[PDB]
Amino acid sequence: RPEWIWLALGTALMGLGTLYFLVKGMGVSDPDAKKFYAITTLVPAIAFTMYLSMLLGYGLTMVPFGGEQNPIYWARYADWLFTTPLLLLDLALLVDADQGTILALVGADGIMIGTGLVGALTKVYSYRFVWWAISTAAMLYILYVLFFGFTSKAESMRPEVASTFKVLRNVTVVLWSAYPVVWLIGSEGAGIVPLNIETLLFMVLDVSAKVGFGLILLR
Amino acid sequence: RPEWIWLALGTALMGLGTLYFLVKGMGVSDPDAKKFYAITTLVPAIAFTMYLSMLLGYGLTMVPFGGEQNPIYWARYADWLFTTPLLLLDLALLVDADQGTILALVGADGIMIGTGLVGALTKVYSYRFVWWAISTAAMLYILYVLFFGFTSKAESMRPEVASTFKVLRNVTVVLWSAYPVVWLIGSEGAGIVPLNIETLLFMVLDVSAKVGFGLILLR
Amino acid sequence: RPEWIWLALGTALMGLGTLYFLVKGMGVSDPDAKKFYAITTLVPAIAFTMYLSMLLGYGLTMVPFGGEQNPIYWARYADWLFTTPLLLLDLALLVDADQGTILALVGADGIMIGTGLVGALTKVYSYRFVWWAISTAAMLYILYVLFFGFTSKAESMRPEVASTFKVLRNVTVVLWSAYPVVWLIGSEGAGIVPLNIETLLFMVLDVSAKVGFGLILLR
Ligand SMILES: *C/C=C(C)/C=C/C=C(C)/C=C/C1=C(C)CCCC1(C)C
Ligand SMILES: *C/C=C(C)/C=C/C=C(C)/C=C/C1=C(C)CCCC1(C)C
Ligand SMILES: *C/C=C(C)/C=C/C=C(C)/C=C/C1=C(C)CCCC1(C)C
Repeated sequence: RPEWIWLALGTALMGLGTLYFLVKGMGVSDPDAKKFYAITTLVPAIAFTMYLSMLLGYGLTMVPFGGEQNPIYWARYADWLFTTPLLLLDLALLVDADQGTILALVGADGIMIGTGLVGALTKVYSYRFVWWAISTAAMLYILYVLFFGFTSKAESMRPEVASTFKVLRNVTVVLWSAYPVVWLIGSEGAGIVPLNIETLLFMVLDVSAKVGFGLILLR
Repeated sequence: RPEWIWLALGTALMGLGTLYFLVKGMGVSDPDAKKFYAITTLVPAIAFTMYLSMLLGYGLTMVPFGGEQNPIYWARYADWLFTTPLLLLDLALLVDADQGTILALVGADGIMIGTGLVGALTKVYSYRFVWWAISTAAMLYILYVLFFGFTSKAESMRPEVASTFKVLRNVTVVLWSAYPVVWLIGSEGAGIVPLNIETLLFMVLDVSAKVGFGLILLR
Repeated sequence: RPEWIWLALGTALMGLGTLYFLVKGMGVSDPDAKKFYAITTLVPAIAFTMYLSMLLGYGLTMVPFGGEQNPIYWARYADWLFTTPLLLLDLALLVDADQGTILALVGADGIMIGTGLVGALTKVYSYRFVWWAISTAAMLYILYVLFFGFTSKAESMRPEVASTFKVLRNVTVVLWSAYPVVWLIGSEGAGIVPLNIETLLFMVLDVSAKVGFGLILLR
């Protein structure tokens, strides 16, 4: 009930970029710029639908025993699994990396949100902190590859595509370090900050994580 | 009950192309012709399994309140999400387009059938006309890109791959304009033409949409 | 109950390769070797999570009528659909095949485990031997393409990438011929060898199928 404003405002903050970024897109100047744009207009568009999902009844599938109390949203992972892989596909093409590190990067995140989604889904004889750990170890892996493999290739004769990528790394690193700590303290972990606050918190991270990320890759 | 003949005949009309098109395929003459064939044999093959799904009990997940009355098929979107993206992958390679417009084209349809599937699934505090609209806006987008972006590239020194693509555009445009209007009048919208007729209608569009489409890309 | 040891040991036998193979990976010597490694570390990693899924309560969705007796695991197909396509992506890049035969190969397996998963899921007016057949016909197809299309390209001026691929074909062919016969005799077919034995059987095939497969592609 008290998450509605964060739900609808979340859709409103995404129902802006999909509108703004769609106008600049489709402008055939460079074939490479086309793929870069495409994605950073599809990303806030998939989450927009998803937030409108949480707004209009959707998102439910329980955590440790549902029906009795604990309310949860599955619609969230339904988009993080369909947002994180493409957002890295925009930062892997910038770094002009080989299909090798890109592949692991999809299978890495796939498992990261797969394992998290499962973690949230009921608690069938398993501890939900088990999966939270597997998904965290899955995330650190990316941070390793991000500030190690990408950096050892970040330059490309162009100071921009190398320093305007550093600002991306700052955005992303602080951004993603966030999600995990937001889990085991209320939403789907402990039970300190219930559902209400968790819903705003998660959305702040999201609007900044996509439109803000895209609001970098436009400059 | 009265959809069985349209179900089984639908499987019969697909259980023909998968058989015909499989014989001509695997003929290594051109590496490019190989990828073109592959898909237009996998498409009527995925729907064939799906139709046999609707025939043999599958397809259920409710619309506005199930269990009481309104019978629906989820197996349908389970294939449209797995047919439309590849069928455009055959018309995007013909146009020899960049990975840019191809990508948006997958994420565009993904959301088109994702949003439609959801629209059909129950009606949890949300209007099923909301998603029908989001999926329609998702479809017009493709029609824009199809008869704008593809045309402004349709030629390629080969009159065939440019005019035998125009006949594809006619097939596709009239074809897809169909689905949407078929929704809000009975099947999962209003309630004029119930389930019976809707089942034939949908299949006519399908046999023509795939085998007929493939029966173009063979000539 | 009696499958626990096979479940946990299965996770233990995969919770070894993901550890071993991760140490050798990320070693940038060749851009081509990078993609080859990536996958054969992600494969036993996805199944590892899945086995830990079967271990910790997950895997349930019934076969012919559930809730009354027949216990099943859906977590299995949840990984075979996410293991078989990538494992062939490692043997299709070795053979340096065109995007044509690779594509059919993904859509072929997709339907193979899709059709099998469905086969296992309840038995809604349909015979579970119907899908078992569709999934078998889907598998023979690959064996045709594997020991026909790949062989008629296996050489590449390098005796290794052509003979150390033959040993892969032996591993794979005997390996995959296995799964199908393991189905209609107990697990989800007849009812001779119940759940207990089926759980070991399936795991023997798995540890050998991935780590052992990977333990080839490392040499
Ligand atoms: C737009 C949304 C994006 C980019 C979401 C990204 C999400 C993450 C970095 C999530 C990470 C998680 C964990 C490390 C463990 C617990 C589960 C998650 C999903 C919160
Ligand atoms: C073989 C099946 C194919 C190519 C199916 C294509 C489907 C569409 C063009 C569907 C469009 C829809 C809408 C615009 C809104 C309502 C939901 C759909 C799925 C009927
Ligand atoms: C690591 C797991 C792998 C590589 C699994 C491969 C699985 C198969 C070859 C499965 C085949 C099946 C059939 C032919 C019919 C019945 C259903 C299956 C899934 C057992």
